[PDB]
Order: sequence, then structure tokens, then C-alpha cells
Amino acid sequence: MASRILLNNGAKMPILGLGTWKSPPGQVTEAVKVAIDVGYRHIDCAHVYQNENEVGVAIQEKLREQVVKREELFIVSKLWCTYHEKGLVKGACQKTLSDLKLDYLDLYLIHWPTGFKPGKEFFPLDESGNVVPSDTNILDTWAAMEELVDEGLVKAIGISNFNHLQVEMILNKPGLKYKPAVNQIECHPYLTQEKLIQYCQSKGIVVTAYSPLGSPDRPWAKPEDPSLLEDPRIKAIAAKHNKTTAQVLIRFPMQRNLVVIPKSVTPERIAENFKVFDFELSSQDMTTLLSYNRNWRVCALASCTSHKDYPFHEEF
Ligand SMILES: NC(=O)c1ccc[n+]([C@@H]2O[C@H](COP(=O)([O-])OP(=O)(O)OC[C@H]3O[C@@H](n4cnc5c(N)ncnc54)[C@H](OP(=O)(O)O)[C@@H]3O)[C@@H](O)[C@H]2O)c1
Ligand SMILES: O=C(O)COc1cc(F)ccc1C(=O)NCc1cccc([N+](=O)[O-])c1
Repeated sequence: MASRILLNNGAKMPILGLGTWKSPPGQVTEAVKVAIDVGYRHIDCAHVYQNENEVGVAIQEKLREQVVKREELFIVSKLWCTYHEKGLVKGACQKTLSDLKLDYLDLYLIHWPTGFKPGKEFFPLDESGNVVPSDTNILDTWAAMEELVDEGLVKAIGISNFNHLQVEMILNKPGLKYKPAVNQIECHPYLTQEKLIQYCQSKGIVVTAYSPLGSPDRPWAKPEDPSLLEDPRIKAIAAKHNKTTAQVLIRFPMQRNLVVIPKSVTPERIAENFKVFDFELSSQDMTTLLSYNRNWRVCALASCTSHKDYPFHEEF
């Protein structure tokens, strides 16, 4: 399978990238170095992950070593919720650029559709624990993202955790200058996302699947929770193909024409997760994996459920 997918900005995006949420700052530099050494050319980052400086050290060292050229890398970051204001977007992007030690991003995403009050706190709360919203709407934030393209800071812009009505709002924006290139959403066999994926793909928006392994290290995991990596039905498909369960879980979105961004800081697993271009799941395997959908969503916060732009009240 081809390694890259064509975006609606004319650039090609590697379909496999390395995730970095929860990668400890003292480990992520070596994780990214190993990833680049073993073939990764796409790194998924965010300011809110608090480790972009350390990701950047790795990128810069591999560029300096001439292991890769900058044009061969595809670096993604995301605008955090406390920066949706017009006057804050450029500085937020520049802080990410300076931390990653880059002079442009390949892709910059609105991280969540929900804007929060600016300030030092990433989740400003009222005394009852509700997030304090911003009044800047997804369309004005989008216009600020478009400016970043026109200033040369980013090659492509997109969105993340937008439901189909929110995607449609962007696509219907009066005076829209650049369509979103990507919508990055949670997607795995327990949250298969058929409706939202079909909508985005029909509009030429590439979908990136996050938490493809079910985020077993998410901080709010409970013992009662389903586990993709331990699901015997998925293990059986992996055994048939002489692959690991993780390799099946990564190949699955690839065959749906999605980009996928598994996270690891374990060198062996970073290598394992990349060895997914040499086997094929059958149509029957794909439909079987899709059948495991339980609308089991791991990434969504109680503190945000009354925000006007909370994305997950809508069916999709
Ligand atoms: N846009 C958004 O709102 C959003 C939200 C969530 C995630 N994301 C992005 O998507 C990335 C991936 O999602 P995620 O971090 O939630 O979780 P994930 O990639 O589904 O799972 C990561 C977990 O799986 C483990 N793992 C990795 N490879 C494995 C393998 N071969 N065998 C067994 N265990 C393995 C990792 O352990 P070790 O690291 O210990 O090896 C880690 O505990 C994030 O890091 C972030 O970049 C974006
Ligand atoms: O948002 C991600 O990329 C991963 O999850 C996080 C990463 C962080 F470093 C810090 C927090 C989160 C987190 O709680 N992310 C979840 C989240 C964020 C914003 C809005 C909502 N919402 O439901 O509207 C949910």
C-alpha cells in the first residue's frame, strides 16, 4: 500500500504517523528519534501535550544528522482551546513552531471545536467545574487559521473532533478561502465512525484516526472498560495473518483510506507499529472488525458537555 494520501491542498500526507500524547518529556525525544530511524515521516503533536520542545529536539537532531530532509517530514500540531481568539492564533502557532524548531507546520488543526476563556489554565473552570467558554465562534477561528496559510506558517489547515454539522458549518462559511484538509477524530473497532467518515470523505477531507489502539494509557481508564488489544476476536484475526493485534488495529484504518497515528514510547513497539505495509486484511476481516462497534468513546470530558460547541451530543 502506498505510503501517502493526497490532501486537498495538493500535498501528500503519510498515512502512518507517531502519536505523542502522554509520551513523557524524558522519553519522547528518543521515541521520535527511533521512529524517524525506522521509517516514520509523520509526527502528531499538540501544544496541550506539553512535550513539543522535546519532540522538536528529536526532529532537529535527525534533520541535522541528515537522516531525513525537512520536505520528507510531515509535522502536525493543533491550536488549543484557550487560543481560539483572532488575536491569539498566530502566537499560539508560533510558540508551537519555536518549540518544534520548525519554520512551518505541514498541518495545523483546530484541536477541539470548543473555545475556552484565554489564560494560563488549559481548562479554565467555574466554581462548579464547568469549563468557561470563549464567545469566539468556529468560523472566526477558521478565518484566523486561513491567515496562517497566507503568512507561510503552515502548509495545510484542518479540524479535529468536529461533528458533521460542525464540518458542514466550515464548508458553508461565507467567504471560505481554504477547505479543511483533515478532520482528526477518534476511530477504532469500538467507535467505527462510518457516518462521519463517509461525510468527510465525500467532501474531499481526509480523516485521521486517533486512539487506534483504544488509548490503554489514557488517564481516566477504568478496569471495567473494553480493551481492543485484549479482545480475543481481534487477536484471532491477528493470529491468522501472523501479525500482532496492534498491527491489525493499525492496518484497519489504513484500508478505510484513513491516516492513523498510534502512540508509543517503546522502541520495539514503535518499530512493530510501522511494519504494516506488507499484509492485507480481507473485506471479510474489515467488515468483521467494523461489526465490533459499540459507540465506545474514550476521549470526551464531562466538564465540556454544556459548552455550546460540545461535539458529541449530535449522533455524528
Ligand atoms: N485530536 C485529538 O483530540 C486527539 C485525541 C487523542 C489522541 N490523539 C493523538 O492520537 C495519538 C494516539 O492516540 P492515544 O495516544 O490516545 O492512544 P493509542 O495510540 O490508541 O494507544 C497508545 C497506547 O498503546 C500502547 N501501545 C502502542 N503500541 C503498542 C503495541 N504494539 N502493543 C501494545 N501496546 C502498544 C502504548 O504504550 P507505550 O507507549 O508504553 O509503548 C500506549 O499505552 C495520540 O498520542 C495523539 O497524538 C489526538
Ligand atoms: O485532546 C487530546 O488530544 C487528548 O486529550 C487530552 C490531552 C491533553 F494533553 C490534555 C487534555 C486532554 C483531554 O481531556 N482531551 C479531551 C477534550 C478536550 C477538550 C474538549 C473536550 N470536549 O469533550 O469537548 C474533550
